[PDB]
Amino acid sequence: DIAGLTPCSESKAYAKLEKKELKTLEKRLKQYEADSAPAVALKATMERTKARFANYAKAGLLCGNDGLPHLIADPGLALKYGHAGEVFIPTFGFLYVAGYIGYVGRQYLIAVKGEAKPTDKEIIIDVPLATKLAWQGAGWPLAAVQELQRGTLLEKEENITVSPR
Amino acid sequence: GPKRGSLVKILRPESYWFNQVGKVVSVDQSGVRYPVVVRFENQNYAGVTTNNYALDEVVAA
Amino acid sequence: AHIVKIYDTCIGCTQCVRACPLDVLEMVPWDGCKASQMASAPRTEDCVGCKRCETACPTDFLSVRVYLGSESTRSMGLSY
Amino acid sequence: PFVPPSWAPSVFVPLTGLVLPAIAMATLFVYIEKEAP
Amino acid sequence: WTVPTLNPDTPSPIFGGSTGGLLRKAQTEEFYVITWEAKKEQIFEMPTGGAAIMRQGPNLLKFGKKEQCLALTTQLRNKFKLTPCFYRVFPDGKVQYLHPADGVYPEKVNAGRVGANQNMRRIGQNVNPIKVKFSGRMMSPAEI
Amino acid sequence: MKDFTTYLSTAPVIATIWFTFTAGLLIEINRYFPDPLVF
Amino acid sequence: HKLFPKFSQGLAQDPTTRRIWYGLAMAHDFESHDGMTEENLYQKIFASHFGQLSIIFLWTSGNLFHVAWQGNFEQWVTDPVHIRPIAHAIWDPHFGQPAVEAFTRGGASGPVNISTSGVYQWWYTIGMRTNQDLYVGSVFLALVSAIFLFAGWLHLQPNFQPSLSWFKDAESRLNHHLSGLFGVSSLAWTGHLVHVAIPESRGQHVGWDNFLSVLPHPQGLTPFFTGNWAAYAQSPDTASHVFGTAQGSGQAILTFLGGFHPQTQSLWLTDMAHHHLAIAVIFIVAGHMYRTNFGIGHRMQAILEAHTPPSGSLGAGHKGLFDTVNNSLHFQLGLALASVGTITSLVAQHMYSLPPYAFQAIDFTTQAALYTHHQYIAGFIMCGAFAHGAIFFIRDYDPEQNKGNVLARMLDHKEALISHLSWVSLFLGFHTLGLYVHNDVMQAFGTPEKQILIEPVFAQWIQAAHGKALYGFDFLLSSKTSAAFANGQSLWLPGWLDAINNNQNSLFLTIGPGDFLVHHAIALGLHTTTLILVKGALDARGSKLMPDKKDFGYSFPCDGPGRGGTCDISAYDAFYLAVFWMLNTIGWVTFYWHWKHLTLWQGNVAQFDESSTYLMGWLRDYLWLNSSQLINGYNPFGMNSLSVWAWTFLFGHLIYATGFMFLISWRGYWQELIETLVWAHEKTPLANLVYWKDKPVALSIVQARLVGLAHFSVGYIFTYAAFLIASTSGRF
Amino acid sequence: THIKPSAQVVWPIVGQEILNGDVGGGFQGIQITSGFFQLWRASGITSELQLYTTAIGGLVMAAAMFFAGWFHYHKAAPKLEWFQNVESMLNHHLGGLLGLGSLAWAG
Ligand code: CLA
Ligand code: CLA
Ligand code: CLA
Ligand code: CLA
Ligand code: CLA
Ligand code: CLA
Ligand SMILES: CC1=C(/C=C/C(C)=C/C=C/C(C)=C/C=C/C=C(C)/C=C/C=C(C)/C=C/C2=C(C)CCCC2(C)C)C(C)(C)CCC1
Ligand code: SF4
Repeated sequence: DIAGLTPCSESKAYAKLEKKELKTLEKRLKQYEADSAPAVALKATMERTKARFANYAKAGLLCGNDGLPHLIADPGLALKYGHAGEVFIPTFGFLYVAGYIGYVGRQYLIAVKGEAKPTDKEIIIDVPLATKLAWQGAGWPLAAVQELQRGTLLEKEENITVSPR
Repeated sequence: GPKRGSLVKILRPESYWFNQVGKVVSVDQSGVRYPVVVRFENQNYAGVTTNNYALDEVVAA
Repeated sequence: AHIVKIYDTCIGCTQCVRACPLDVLEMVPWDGCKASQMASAPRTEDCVGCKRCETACPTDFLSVRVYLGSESTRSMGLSY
Repeated sequence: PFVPPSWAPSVFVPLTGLVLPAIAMATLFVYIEKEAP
Repeated sequence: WTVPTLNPDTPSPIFGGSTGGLLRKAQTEEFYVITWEAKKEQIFEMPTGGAAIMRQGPNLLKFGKKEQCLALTTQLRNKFKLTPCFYRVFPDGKVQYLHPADGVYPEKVNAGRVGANQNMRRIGQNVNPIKVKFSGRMMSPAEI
Repeated sequence: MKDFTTYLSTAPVIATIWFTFTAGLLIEINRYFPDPLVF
Repeated sequence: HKLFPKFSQGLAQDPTTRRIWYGLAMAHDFESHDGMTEENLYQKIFASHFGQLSIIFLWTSGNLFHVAWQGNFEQWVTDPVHIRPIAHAIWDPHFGQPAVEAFTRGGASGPVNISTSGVYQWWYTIGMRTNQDLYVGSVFLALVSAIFLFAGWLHLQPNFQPSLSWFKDAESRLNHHLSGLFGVSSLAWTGHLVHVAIPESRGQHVGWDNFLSVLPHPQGLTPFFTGNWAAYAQSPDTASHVFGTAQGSGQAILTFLGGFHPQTQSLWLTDMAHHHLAIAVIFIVAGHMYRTNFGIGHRMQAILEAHTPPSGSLGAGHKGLFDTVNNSLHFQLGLALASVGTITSLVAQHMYSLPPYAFQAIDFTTQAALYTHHQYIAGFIMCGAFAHGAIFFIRDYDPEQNKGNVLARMLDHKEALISHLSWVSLFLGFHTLGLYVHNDVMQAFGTPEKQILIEPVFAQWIQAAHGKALYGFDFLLSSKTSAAFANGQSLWLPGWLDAINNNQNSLFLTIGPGDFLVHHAIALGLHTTTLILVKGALDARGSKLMPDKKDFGYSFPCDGPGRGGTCDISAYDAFYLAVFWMLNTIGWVTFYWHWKHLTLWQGNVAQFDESSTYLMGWLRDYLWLNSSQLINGYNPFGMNSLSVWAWTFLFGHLIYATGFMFLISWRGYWQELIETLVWAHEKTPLANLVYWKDKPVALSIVQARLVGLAHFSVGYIFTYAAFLIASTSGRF
Repeated sequence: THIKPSAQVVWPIVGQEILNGDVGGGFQGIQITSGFFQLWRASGITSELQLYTTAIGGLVMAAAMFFAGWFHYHKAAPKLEWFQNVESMLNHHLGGLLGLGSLAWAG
C-alpha cells in the first residue's frame, strides 16, 4: 500500500508475532492448575492479546517486514487512504487539551494579578476561582481567536529587555 | 518631577526594571544627581526593590 | 592589579567599604548624593577581586565594579 | 636513491623519543625561568 | 593624629604555636605585623587556626597576607571593641603603616581624603570595546 | 477547619490530588479500553 | 621580572605558575599583545598562515614517505580486495615476541600498522602505481613545505611586509582566489586527470617521461577547437572494464554517465574530469566579477548599500556592513569557519554515499573512519564559527556604524530567537525521548506491536523523487512517463537509476521508523547546540543579569556570588557548554551511521530496522554486541592485533574520567590542598634546599574548564575511534 | 530450596502483569531479596495469621509513636535539663534498650 507496506491483516509476520506471543503465554500457562488464579490471570492475558491483535487488524493499520504497525504522518495521504485516526485526529485532540491547560493557566494568572497578593494566590491556590476557570475553559479556541483579533492576546513592547535589545 | 505615590516608567537601559512600572517615594530637591526614589513590587537579583533614578530616566506613565 | 571603579550612582551607604576584606575602599566627601559621601578605591594594589563590595552594593546597576586584571602576589591572596 | 637503511628506526625513534624531548624540555625550561634585566 | 611607629619589643599573645603561620614569603618578600592594646586578658580566635590569650595591654602578632590582619581586625573590632592597627614589614626592615591610614577608620567619611578611581558617569555611559582596540595592552572600556 | 482548607489549597497538596485524579483517570481509561493506539 | 611571555608584561610580572599556562594560552591571540597595531596584526597573521601551509605540506610528504618506505602499495595494487593497506612500521622496544608476531601481519617483515585513512585508494585512483612515484611526491611536497616556511619568514622581513591596504583589498582577493585559486587549480586538476589518471586506469603509464608524447585522445585539440566537444564523450569505458588494465577500455576523456564504475563501485574518472572542467570554467568566469584596476567590475559596498528592501522590513538593510566585515577579522573568521564546517559535513555525507576512489566502499573500516573523522572535524569547526562570532560581538562590533541594519536588528529580536530555539529544543526532546521510552516499555512488556512507529514518508517521497522504486510513489524520476525522466534519460540517468535501485550500496539507503527517530534526535542536537551558541553570541554584549558583560571581555571566570551568583555567565562559557552538545550530536550521528552500515555490511538490515526503534536495542545490539572482539584484544590467554585498540579504548575511558575531575571539582579545594603542600615542602628538611622559582597555585576557573573539556573530548574521541576501528576491522 | 521468596504482586494493567513471574508454590510475583522470609522462619513464624497480627501490632505501635510525638511536643514537652542527663540516658539505654532487648529476644 503506502511506502510498500502491506496491511497488517494481510501481513504474515503479524500473524507469526501473534502466534509467537500466544506460544510464550501458553508455555507459561501449562505449568499450573485450571481454576487457580495464575491460570485465570494468564487466560485473561491471552484474551487481551487476541483482542489487541484483532483490533489492530480491524483498524486497517499498515505493517512492515517485521509485522509491526506503522503510522502515517501526512494529512493528505492519511485522509486519502483512511489513516486520519492515527496522527491527524490525535494531533487535533492533543491541541485541544493542551490549549485547554494553557488557557486555564493564563486566565488564572490574569485573575490573580489583579489583587494585593498575586504571589500568595500563586502559592495557595484559590480553588473556587480555579475550578470556575477550569469549567469555563471549554470555549478556549473561540476565546483565543477572539482575544487574538482584539489585540489583547499580546503584550506590547513594555516588556523587559536587555541593554543590547 | 513627579509627585509622591505616582506611577512612572523606567527608561534607564541597564536597570533591572527598565521598560517597567514602579512607584515614586520622593524626589529630592537638592543638587543630587539621581533624586527620584522609585519602589518596585518585584525584587531584582540582589533582592532590592528600590532604586534612585534621574529626571530623564522616569516617565510618568 | 585589579581595576576597581566607582560610579556616580553611589548613595554613600558604606556597604561596600564594610564588606571589603582587604581595606581597599574608603569614603570621601562629595556633593552628588544626599549622604554627601562617595566611595573611592585608593588602594587597588591590595585588591584580590573577591567582589564582596559588588555583592554589598544596593544600587541597580552597580556603583562599584571590579575588573579582574593582571595578577601579583597580593592580588592572588598568597601567603607564600 | 630514496630508501633509508635497515638500522634507521633503532636510531631515529629513540632520538625523537628521548633525546630531542630532553633537549627541548631543558631548553624551554631555561627559557621560561629566565630573568628579565 | 600622627602616624605611629612599630615597636618590635611588644609582648605577643599566649599561643602554643600553629603550623599555619609564616613561610618563606616572610623572609624573602614581606610579612605584616598587627598591634592593639587590650583592656583585660581574654581568649580570642587566631585567624590561622587555634585559640590564643591576649595579654592585658599591648599585644603583637605577625601574619603572612593582608586578609589575615583584616580578619583579626574585624574580630577584635566587632567582638571586643578594640582599635588595632597593622603594618607592612619588609626583610630590609622598612615599616609601612596602614589601616587606619588616615587614622580614622575607612567606614566613615573624613575630610582630607582624595577620591581615587571615581568614574563621574554611569556604568551604562561607558564606550564600546571597539573604541579601545589596539592600545598598548588589553584595556577595558571602563579604564578610560 | 478554615486553616485546614487553606493547607489543602496549598500548592503541593493540590498537585498531589490533581495528579492522583489525572493518573487515576488515565488508569481507568486504560483498564476499560485496553491497549489503544489509534482513533 | 621574567622574560616569558614577551608579548605581555602583565603576564611576565606574574610570580606564580599561572604565567606558564597563560603564556601558552594567549600566544596566538595577537589582538591583545603589548604594542600591537593593525598592520602588525595582519602581517603576523599572514606569517602564521604560511606556517600552517608548511605544516600541512610536511604532513602530506610524511604520509607519502612512510607509505613509500614501510607499506605495501605496489603489492596492494595487484589485488586491493584481499590485501590490507600498511600505514607505517612499528619500532617499540617495550614489545614482547607475541606482540611482534601479532603485529607482523603480512606481507611485511616486522610489526606494522594497517592504515584506515583511504590514502591507498586515493593515490591509486589518481594514478600512483609504484613506490618511486610516492617518493618523488614526498620529496616534492617537502620542498614545497620548505618554500612556504621560507615565504613566511620572507614576508615578515621589513622590505617585504605588506601594508594595510594590501590586506584590506577585497575585490582583488576575491577575483584572484575565485579565478586562480579555485578555477585554475580545478582546471589544472582536470589536466592531471585527463593526461595521467585516466590512462593509468586504462593500463598505460603516463609519467613525466612521456606526457608530451602520449595523446590524451586519438584526435587531440581538433574537436576542442572545432567545437565538436561531443567527440570526447564517444566510446566510454565498458561495464566490464577491469580497472588499471586495458581490457574493456574506451577512448573517452569527458563523459557524463552517473552512478558507479561496476568493478570498483566508484565514480567514473571521466565524469570527475568533466566535473572539474565545468566547475573550473564556472569559477574562472565568476572570478571576473569584482572591480579591480580595470574600470569594469562590481563594487561590493555599492551592492550592499543597494540591497535594502522597501517598507523598512529589514530597516537599513545591509547598510554599513562592508566596513564591518572588512575591518573585523572575527566576522571573516566566523564566516569562513561556518562555510568550511558545512562543507566538511558535505564531504562526509557525499563521500560515504558517492564513493569516488577505486575499491573504496569495499574497505568498510576506511569508510567508517573517514566519515567519522570529517563529521567530528565539522562539529568542532561549527562550534568555532559561533565562538568567533561571539568574539566579533564583544571586540569588533561598533553599534553606531550599524545603526539600523540587519546585524543590529538581530540583537533587537534576540529574545524571540532564543525563545523559539528553546521551544524547538524542548519539543524535540520531550517527544523524541517520549517515543523511545514508550517503545522501550513496549519491548520490555513483551508487546512490540504496540510501539509507536512513525513512517518517514517525507524522506521516502524525496527518495522516490530521486528515482527509487521501492516506496511506490512513482513520480518525477521513478515514473517512466515524466518530463525530467525522459529528458535526462538519454545521457546520465541510466547509471543513476541502476545505482540508486541497487540496495547493496550507501546511495540512498532504505529508511524506516528507526531512521525517523534518529533524524529527529539529530534535529534535537542541532537545534540545541544552535540554542547554546546563538545565546552565547547574542548575550555576549550583556544580559539582564550582567548589563556590562562587554566590559570584561570574552573569557572571564564569573562576576562573583552576588546577585544570586553568576557561574558560567560568559560567552566563552556558553561555547564551553555547547562543545558537549556538539560531541553528543556527532556521537548520535556516527552511532547511527556506523550501526546502519554494519547491518548493511553483515547482511541483516532487518536487525537495524527492528532494534533501532528502542534504546535497549541500541545498547544491546550495537554497543554490547560489537565490542566483543575489542575487549578480547588482550586477555589471560594471550593477545592479538586488536590489543592496541583495547588499550586505547581503556585509555579513552580513563582520559574522559580524568576530565570529569576538572569538570566537577572546582578551584578553592585544590588551592587549600596546594597551600598545605607548600607548607610541607618548606618545612621538610633536606628537601627545602630545593625551592621553586614559580609559586605553585591551583589552576584558575577558566583554565579548569578548558583542561576538563580537553580531557573529556580527547577521551571521547579515542574511545569511539578505538571502538569503531576495532569492531569494523575485527568483523570485516 | 526450590521456591523463590516473593511478596509483591502487580495488577494486570498496561502489560506490567508480565512482572509476576513463576516463583513457585503456585504463586506469581516479584522475587524479593530483603530476606524477610528467612528472618520469619528463624523467628518461628509458620502461618500468615501470625504475620497479619504482627502487621496490626506494628500499625498500632506507629499510632502510638505519632501520639508520643504530638504529646511530647504539644502537651508535655521535656525540659533542657531532662535532655542533658546523659549519664542517666547511657544507663537506661545500655541496660534497658540493648540489655533488656537482647534478654527478651533470648527469651
Ligand atoms: C510538513 C511538511 C509536509 C511535507 C513534506 C508533505 C509531503 C507531502 N504531501 Mg502533505 N500536507 C501537509 C504537510 C506536508 N506534506 C500539511 C500541513 C497539509 C494540510 C495543509 C498537507 C495536505 C496535503 C494534501 C491534500 C496532499 C498532500 C500530499 C503530500 C505528498 C506529495 C506533495 C508534495 O510533494 O509537496 C510537498 C509538501 C509541501 C511543500 C508542504 C505543504 C503541503 C501543501 C499545503 C499541500 C500539498 C498538496 C499537493 C499540492 C498535492 C499534490 C498532488 C499529488 C498527487 C501530485 C507529499 C508526501 C498529496 C498526496 O497525497 O500525495 C500522494 C496530497 O494530495 N499534503
Ligand atoms: C611530519 C610528518 C611526519 C610524522 C607524523 C612522521 C612519523 C614518524 N616517523 Mg617520519 N619522516 C617524515 C615525516 C613524518 N614522520 C619525513 C617527511 C621524512 C623524510 C625526511 C621522515 C623520515 C623518517 C625516518 C628515517 C624515520 C621516521 C620514523 C617515524 C616514526 C617515529 C617518529 C620519529 O622518530 O621520526 C623522526 C622524524 C623525522 C626523521 C622527520 C622529521 C623532520 C621534520 C622537518 C621535523 C618536523 C618537526 C615538527 C614540525 C615539529 C615537532 C617538534 C615540536 C613538537 C617541538 C613516526 C611514525 C622512524 C620510523 O620509521 O619508525 C618505524 C624512522 O626511522 N621518519
Ligand atoms: C582539519 C583537519 C583535517 C585532517 C587531518 C583531514 C584528513 C584527511 N582528509 Mg579531510 N577535509 C578537511 C579536514 C581534515 N581532513 C576539511 C576541513 C575539508 C573541507 C575543506 C576536508 C575535505 C576533504 C576532501 C574532499 C578529502 C579529504 C581527504 C582527507 C584524507 C587524505 C589526506 C589529505 O587531505 O591529503 C593532503 C592534501 C593536500 C596536500 C592538498 C591536495 C591538493 C590541493 C587540493 C590542490 C593543489 C593545487 C596545486 C598546488 C595547484 C597547482 C597549479 C598549477 C597551475 C601549478 C585525510 C584523512 C581525502 C580523502 O578522504 O581520501 C580518502 C579527500 O578526498 N578531506
Ligand atoms: C581558521 C582557523 C582558526 C584561526 C586562524 C583561529 C584563531 C584564533 N582563535 Mg579560534 N577557533 C577555531 C578556529 C580558528 N581560530 C576552531 C576550529 C575552534 C573550535 C575548537 C575555535 C574556538 C576558539 C575559542 C573558544 C577561542 C578561540 C580563540 C582564537 C584566538 C587565539 C588562539 C589562541 O591564542 O589559543 C591558543 C591555543 C591553545 C592554547 C590550544 C590548547 C590545546 C587545545 C585545548 C586542544 C588540546 C587537545 C590536545 C592537542 C590533544 C592531545 C592528545 C594527546 C593524547 C596527544 C585566535 C584569534 C580564543 C580567543 O579569541 O580569545 C578571546 C578563544 O577563546 N578559538
Ligand atoms: C541524559 C542527559 C541529559 C538530558 C536528558 C538533557 C536534557 C536537556 N538539556 Mg542538557 N546537558 C547535559 C545532559 C542532558 N541534558 C550535559 C551532560 C551537559 C553539559 C553540561 C548539558 C548542558 C546543557 C545546556 C547548555 C543546555 C542543555 C539543555 C537541555 C534541554 C534541551 C531541550 C530539551 O530537549 O528538553 C527536553 C526535556 C528533557 C530531555 C527532560 C525530560 C523531562 C522528564 C522526562 C519529565 C519528568 C519525567 C518524570 C515525571 C520525572 C519524575 C521524577 C520525580 C522525582 C520528579 C533538555 C532538558 C538546554 C536547555 O535547557 O534549553 C531549555 C540548554 O541550553 N543542557
Ligand atoms: C553484639 C551484639 C549483637 C550481635 C552480633 C547479634 C547477632 C545477631 N542477632 Mg541480635 N540483638 C542484640 C545483640 C546482638 N545480636 C541486641 C542488643 C538486641 C536488642 C536490640 C538484639 C535483638 C535481635 C533480634 C530481634 C534479632 C536478632 C538477631 C541476630 C542474628 C542476626 C544477624 C545480626 O543481627 O547481625 C549481627 C549484628 C552485628 C554484627 C552488630 C551488633 C552491634 C550491637 C548493636 C552493638 C554491640 C557493640 C559491642 C559492645 C561491640 C561490637 C562492635 C562491632 C564488632 C559490632 C545475629 C546472630 C535475629 C535472630 O535472632 O536470628 C536468628 C533477630 O531476629 N537480634
Ligand atoms: C554568531 C555570529 C556569526 C556566525 C554565524 C554562523 C556560524 C552561522 C552559520 C550559518 C549556517 C551554517 C547557515 C547554513 C545555511 C544553509 C543554507 C541557507 C542552505 C541552503 C540550501 C539550499 C537553498 C539548497 C537547496 C537545494 C536543495 C535542498 C536540493 C535541490 C538542490 C537545491 C540547491 C535547489 C557571524 C560570523 C556571522 C558573526 C555574527 C555572530
Ligand atoms: S573585590 Fe574584594 S577587595 Fe576588591 S574591593 Fe571588592 S572587596 Fe575590597
